Amino acid sequence: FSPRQNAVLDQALRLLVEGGEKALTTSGLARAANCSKESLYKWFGDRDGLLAAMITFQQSKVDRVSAPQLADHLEVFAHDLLDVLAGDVSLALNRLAIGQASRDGSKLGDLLLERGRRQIDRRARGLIEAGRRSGYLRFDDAEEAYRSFYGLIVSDLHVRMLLGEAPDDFSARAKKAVVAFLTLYGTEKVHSEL
Amino acid sequence: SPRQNAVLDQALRLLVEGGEKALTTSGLARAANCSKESLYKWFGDRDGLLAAMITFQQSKVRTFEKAGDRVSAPQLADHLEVFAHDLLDVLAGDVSLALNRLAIGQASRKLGDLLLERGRRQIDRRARGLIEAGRRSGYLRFDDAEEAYRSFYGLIVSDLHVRMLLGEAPDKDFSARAKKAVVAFLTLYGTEKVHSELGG
Repeated sequence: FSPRQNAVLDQALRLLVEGGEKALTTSGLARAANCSKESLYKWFGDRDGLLAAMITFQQSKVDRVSAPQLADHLEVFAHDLLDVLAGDVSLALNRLAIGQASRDGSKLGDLLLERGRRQIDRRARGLIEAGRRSGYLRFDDAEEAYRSFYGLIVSDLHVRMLLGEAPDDFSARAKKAVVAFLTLYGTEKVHSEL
Repeated sequence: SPRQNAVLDQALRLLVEGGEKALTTSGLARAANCSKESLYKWFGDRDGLLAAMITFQQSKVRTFEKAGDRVSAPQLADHLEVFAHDLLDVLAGDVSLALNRLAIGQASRKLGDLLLERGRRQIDRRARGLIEAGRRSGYLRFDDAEEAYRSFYGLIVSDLHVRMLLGEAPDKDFSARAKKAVVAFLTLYGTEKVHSELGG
């Protein structure tokens, strides 16, 4: 997107964080962003295209290592992840998609399951593969290793925050999760080097 | 009460089927054959109705078995797998998902605290009971018991509860997931005794 297209998506996000779903309309967006209803329609298409673009916009903001670098990158990842999940945009997008879901989900729900954490997940994959390549980590399947790491870092905190609980010291948490993750997937080489 | 329960069953039903949107004072008047002003003297207001739905459901949940003072290593391992699978199954329940969805949509400016404070108490007491039994028996070591449960929970569930809440149907492999989460949990907190005993 352009810097101006970017400005508009930022308005759309802000509308949703501030005034919920009621506020997120084409007209409210046209008014908030001082953009013709008409340009919104050609830039993003329908309501679904806008929601999609909003999610990719919010994505925009997201070889070999030593053992200390690995541990440290992994800790930075976990801290950044928690910061994202605790953030008001992420909480608002997920609350909207979840709040409106039935047994059958919702369209916004589809979009977040598809693209809502793409750049985070890619960063995790990259880091975990480098760790494996450098002989520091051993696992049969990178998806499974990442599933474990995510669970260790987050546990039930995302749901709890979605329900209105004020977050947990993310730095301490990121530390603890990386120690557990290296116990499960860490190689003799990573432990003897650290 | 007899009538109040039948009504709340309709409200739970509407919620699973159409989400928060479908749970309207008139929708529920239609579904359960009651008055809209009858709904008022039963449950106070809209916000009180939502709470009675949450506490009505919380009433019908599976009561878990008091974890025995002491266990063998195979008993411990077995109990922990059954627990993990029970957890997944409770999270994947249609009513539980629908109530969580409802409470999540409200949370962005009291319903959340009800699930937060009371929603998982029986599950949580089960897990701590088990983890305590494992510790007592010399099979688990940890600095902090709640942190051990924290790790176990994240290992069993990872992001699956959030995905399901968003509308993703679960994979039908809870059994395999529970086994995997128990292997990981025992690596983290298992003592030499638990491993050499499970190793016959």
